[PDB]
Amino acid sequence: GMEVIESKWYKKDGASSASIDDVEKLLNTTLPKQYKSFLLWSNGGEGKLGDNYIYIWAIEDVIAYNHDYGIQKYLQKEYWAFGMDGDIGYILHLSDNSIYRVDLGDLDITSIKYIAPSFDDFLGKAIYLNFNK
Amino acid sequence: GMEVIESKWYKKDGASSASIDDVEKLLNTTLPKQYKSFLLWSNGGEGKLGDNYIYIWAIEDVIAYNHDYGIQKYLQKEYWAFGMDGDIGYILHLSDNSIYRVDLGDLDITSIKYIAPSFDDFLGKAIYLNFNK
Repeated sequence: GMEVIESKWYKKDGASSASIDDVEKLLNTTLPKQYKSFLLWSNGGEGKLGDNYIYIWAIEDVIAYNHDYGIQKYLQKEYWAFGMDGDIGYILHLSDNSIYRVDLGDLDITSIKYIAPSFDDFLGKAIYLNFNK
Repeated sequence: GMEVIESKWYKKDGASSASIDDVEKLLNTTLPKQYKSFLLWSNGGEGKLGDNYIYIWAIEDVIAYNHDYGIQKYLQKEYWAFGMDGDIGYILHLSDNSIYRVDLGDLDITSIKYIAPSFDDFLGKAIYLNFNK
């Protein structure tokens, strides 16, 4: 029968122009358009989208988290973590916008799990698909 | 500062695969994969995703609704409505999976408005973009 499904987002203020420019300058490349669009709305935040707890980092913190978790080191330079759910990291590819899940405690290029072709697609899937399976 | 954004989907029982196949047979075409995946989860339903009220049709009703609103008559055979919000129709393009908005009361190929490249992308956008702009 009918079931009430929720997606809740605890929205932060949006990212400033300077904050986005700073990270693009440091990366020496562009952020994926949809990820940037989300950040301009909510600069990080956290929520429960369907069954999925997702914690997204403020753009000012992304470089430091990526260094701490060793993302580029174990993956390659195109892959950047943007959030997490405990052991699980959420990663994007800077060029093709694809989204993956990884075990932050066992990072391996061969084991990254593709979940969506882009950021907005990810957000939409989340309402009806449990990424923990 | 922080703001609680919700969304809710009033989920129906999933569509039978057979019921989806019946429509594909009748249309002599394949439906977009993401749309089918959503139907398998919820065979229509309605919700408020961000600021957006969205009412999605059960698969068994889609052909009759498309006929009644004259979607193919006014648009093209490649465009199929899957839902609405009052005057607004939500349409998919069979050839490339994209999602559009139209005014059901003023259907015209020249005035269809692109909103997303796929169904899941559309759902994700809805959480943070108000399509009534």
